[PDB]
Amino acid sequence: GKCRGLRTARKLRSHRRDQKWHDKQYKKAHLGTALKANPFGGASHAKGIVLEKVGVEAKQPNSAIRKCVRVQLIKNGKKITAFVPNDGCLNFIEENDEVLVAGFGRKGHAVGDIPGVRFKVVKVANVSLLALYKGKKERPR
Amino acid sequence: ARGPKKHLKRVAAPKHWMLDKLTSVFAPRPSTGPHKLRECLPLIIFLRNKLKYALTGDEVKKICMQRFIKIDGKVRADITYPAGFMDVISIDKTGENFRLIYDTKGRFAVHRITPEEAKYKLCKVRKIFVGTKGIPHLVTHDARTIRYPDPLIKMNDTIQIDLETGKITDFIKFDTGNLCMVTGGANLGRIGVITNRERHPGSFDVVHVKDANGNSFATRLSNIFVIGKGNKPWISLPRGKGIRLTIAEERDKRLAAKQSSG
Amino acid sequence: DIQTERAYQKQPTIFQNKKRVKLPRYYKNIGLGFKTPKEAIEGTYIDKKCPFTGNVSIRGRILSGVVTKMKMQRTIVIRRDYLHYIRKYNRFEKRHKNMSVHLSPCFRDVQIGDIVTVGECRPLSKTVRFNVLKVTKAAGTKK
Amino acid sequence: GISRDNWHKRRKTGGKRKPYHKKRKYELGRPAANTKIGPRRIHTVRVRGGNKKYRALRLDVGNFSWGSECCTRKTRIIDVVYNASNNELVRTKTLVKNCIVLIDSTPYRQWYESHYALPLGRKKGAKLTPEEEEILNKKRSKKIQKKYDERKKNAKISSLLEEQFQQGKLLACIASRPGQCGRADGYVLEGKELEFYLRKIKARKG
Amino acid sequence: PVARSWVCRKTYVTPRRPFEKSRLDQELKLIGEYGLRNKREVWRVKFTLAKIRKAARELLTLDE
RNA sequence: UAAAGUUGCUGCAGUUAAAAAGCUCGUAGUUGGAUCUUGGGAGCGGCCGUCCCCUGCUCGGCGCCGGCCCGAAGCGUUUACUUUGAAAAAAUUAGAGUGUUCAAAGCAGGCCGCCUGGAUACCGCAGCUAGGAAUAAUGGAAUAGGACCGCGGUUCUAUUUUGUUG
RNA sequence: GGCGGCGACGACCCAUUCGAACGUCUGCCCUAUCAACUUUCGAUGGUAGUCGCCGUGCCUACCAUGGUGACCACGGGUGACGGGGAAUCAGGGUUCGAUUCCGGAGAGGGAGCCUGAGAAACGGCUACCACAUCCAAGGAAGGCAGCAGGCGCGCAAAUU
RNA sequence: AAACUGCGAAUGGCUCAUUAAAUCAGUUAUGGUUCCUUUGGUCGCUCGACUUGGAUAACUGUGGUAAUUCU
Repeated sequence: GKCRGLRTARKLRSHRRDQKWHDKQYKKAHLGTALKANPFGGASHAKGIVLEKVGVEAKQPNSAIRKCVRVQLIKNGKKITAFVPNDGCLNFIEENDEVLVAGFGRKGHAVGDIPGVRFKVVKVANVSLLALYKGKKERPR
Repeated sequence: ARGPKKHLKRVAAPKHWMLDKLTSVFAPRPSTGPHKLRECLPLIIFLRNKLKYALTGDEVKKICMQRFIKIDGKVRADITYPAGFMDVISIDKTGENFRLIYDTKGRFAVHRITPEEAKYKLCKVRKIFVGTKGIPHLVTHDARTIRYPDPLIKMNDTIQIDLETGKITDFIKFDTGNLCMVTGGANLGRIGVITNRERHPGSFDVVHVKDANGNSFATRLSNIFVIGKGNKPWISLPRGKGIRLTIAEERDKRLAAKQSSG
Repeated sequence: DIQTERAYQKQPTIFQNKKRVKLPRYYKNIGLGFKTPKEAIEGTYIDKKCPFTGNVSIRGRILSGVVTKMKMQRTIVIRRDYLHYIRKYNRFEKRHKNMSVHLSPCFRDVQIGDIVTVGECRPLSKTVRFNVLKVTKAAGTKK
Repeated sequence: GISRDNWHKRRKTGGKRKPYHKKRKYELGRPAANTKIGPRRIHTVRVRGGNKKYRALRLDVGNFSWGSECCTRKTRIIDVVYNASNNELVRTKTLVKNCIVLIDSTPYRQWYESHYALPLGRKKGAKLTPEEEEILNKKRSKKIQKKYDERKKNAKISSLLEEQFQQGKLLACIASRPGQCGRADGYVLEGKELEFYLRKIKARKG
Repeated sequence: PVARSWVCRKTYVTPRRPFEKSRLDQELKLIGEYGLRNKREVWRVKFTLAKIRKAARELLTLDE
């Protein structure tokens, strides 16, 4: 600290209180802007309906076409590019199918190659995309 | 709540009942009566937890409705009747008589008294009142409105009533050097001679009490009861004698008694 | 001099219309070793909310403060300064609670800055719960 | 209904309160009695604790006290003259505590004329024609006429009451709450009180 | 408002660094030597010691 | 949540990495120089260490020929600070005891009817209480309406007192 | 014919118990892109009433011009019921506490009242607003934020 | 059995919408109040019929409405 007075408790406290809004992590989690703006509306997961399948160009140096899905959510109706994770799993997704979407890892931030893609696809039509990939469950048809 | 509460939660029950955690959601809520909710011990808890004559609270209903239990000279048939300090429980068909005296810990203990001792009990007075035609009135710690008492009896004196008639026989006056059972706070169950009164206009008067091993301690005058003139008590005392051996000395005596016995 | 209200002002206890051939004044000791002043006994004022010559009993808390305003009639605003301990920043902060307190007109000579003792009682008004018991005059101010 | 609540209204600071609970029962107002002068109509009201409370709505008599020589009698209330609280509770003749009412004098005049045996009121010139209290002024024994004489020595009444007893109507101060207890009891104004309230009735008059 | 306990504690603590070669060495030594079945079994004996040890150090701050 | 001494009271930074107002004044806020009790009397242990002491004015008991020695209630700067005491629901946490077969738990149990347990600690601040008086605030007597002295007077007044009744 | 034991029930009032209510001191998160607010539809006082179980601008009438504020009033926000507590934690702290104990509040939204010691009760009543059920079309009945259970909502939660 | 009378139905349970000196916590007060119940008092304290009055419910019996814990 800088004021070491014995009666400086409101100066020391009110200063910290004021300067704590220059912390980015705090301001995010203590304003209503980051939460009202969040597509998931402050949830871990969210279900939405697949409307088209998109091929996103990898940022650069590594140049592949990442098979994401444009998803309209149920709760808000907001539109989301959600990455289909594992190898050749865009075959398991058709149009107008409910997908459970999760975050990618970096808490509302683009992860590696994929630009402007913050989310991944977990389940397709109440069947886990791992079980489809491994072939432990088959798609309900 | 928008009226009086009729249940007591097992957890919210006072600690000095020593009710377990796991048997029931509810504790026996003491019926209204002479003693306070958190200063009494219901008949049910005396009859099935302390003495274990019952197993359940339906057994205690069967015991008490045979009219075999007689608290301070009159038969009650309420399982949640508040039996409190200095009360005499006479279980007559067993031929037994119990006084509710505080052990060295804050609980009431199983203190067996002789049928002669069980005929009188000692009562701290709460206030002196002058009734509707110059009639002097006492009010004891167990709500006995005793009218035409001895004029020397003042508040914080104790009076020896005979159960059968409900009339005063003797009385200890609140003076220094008199024995004192502490009936409230951290010192609940201590016995010692009153060595000092410390007056506080408005606030609560505190009373220093020397013990039978020179262990002097203070107490709020509200939480004090005189049990004999000088050094001789007017009741029989439980083992420990309200002297309060420390936890180091308790460990020593418990360990000495276990190892020596076998 | 007095009795400027539409109703008649008098002490309720003392009776002043006994047949003849100076009115007697009710007072009391307040308790807690606080001396009833001379101006309460010898004076001619009439205040139902005086703790010496009124229908109010001092019980519970005795506090003090510094008289800061005297613009309300028969009542004053005192100011209680204290130090609240924030334990994070192992320090105090200066904090104050100003309370409206009734000022008995037996205390004729009271100036702002005088350290007044006050006694808890029944609520006299919406915001008043305290009567003045004694006034100790400010540091110096003998003139 | 009409509430007696401390929460509906601003703080010291002038900050409005948000109410946290709806109107409780015990936070109760009942409409004002506004009791009048007429044939005795008192309505019992149940209050908190199953206790009773008597709303007088009309009330024409009261147990008033003449405190000088400590006598009190049931006397007819005839007119409300002055109310210190509201000036418009005189026109609408509403009995409340600390009202200034005219009452009958004849119970006190009867007591005085029977206890002191001296003609009080009674405008000078006239006589008593029934000859009842004319005989109650005279015809005593030896030692009891001496008792009335020893009493008569210090039997002076004030010229203010002498005037009011002459008109047949005393000024009384209501001490009971007729809204609450259902009674219109009080005391008779004397000395500084009477001089004060006669000055206030005179100032209101013009 | 049920008449149950809910009171329960963990008996182990997972270590901060999950892949310390020297820790994996010494704990598998303890398991093989005293014939245990998992690392939780060493971690709980370590936690019983740390409780005893924490209690003992708390007493050493107090005067004789 | 820790890691984050990357919100910094402990405890961070601000020449050049992000950062000292263009400069000065200034009211709250915050922080404020030094200075006002010290040397001893007495004893124990082997010159040193712990211990006892540096205010007065109704009723009593170690008593003595109205006083002295002693105790009790009261009066005796204000706090802050510290130390003690009173008081503060349980459950939770710490923790005592106790082989639920171990353990988490539980509050039980243990002896060839009896013997026991159901402890104890902690419970920030604020309020109550009694030591201490360094440290920090604060007070006085400076046109002397200053003390402590005994005196001269005045006004109101418990009533102890004139065999009882003015 | 007179006189009597042991109870049950009821009862004015007092005390006691169970409380409840209104007050005392102290303590709460973010916000100044909220700095002045409160006040003749009470704001702070005084006097006298009304009402109330009582104390009090609680409410009248009449006076007074007060009351609160950079020591952060007033206004706004809260994914705010509060506390005991919980998670992490060397020492400090940070975060959480809808949740079994205590206290508070509400029964779809406001409002009003009956009875009673205790209610502004909703497994009481009366309206209005909202939604909705039987109907022979005249009417009648409703309140699962009780236990199950259904729909909806959802990432998210069990047996009519 | 039913019905009248008395008592209970104001506790318990559920939820967290409201609520930021409010609620709540420690702390006091009630000498400023109310209190069924319980406990103990009081219950020939007043100076003036060896048991009174007539309703109503269950019951019995006629019914009405599509319908109600309607009457």
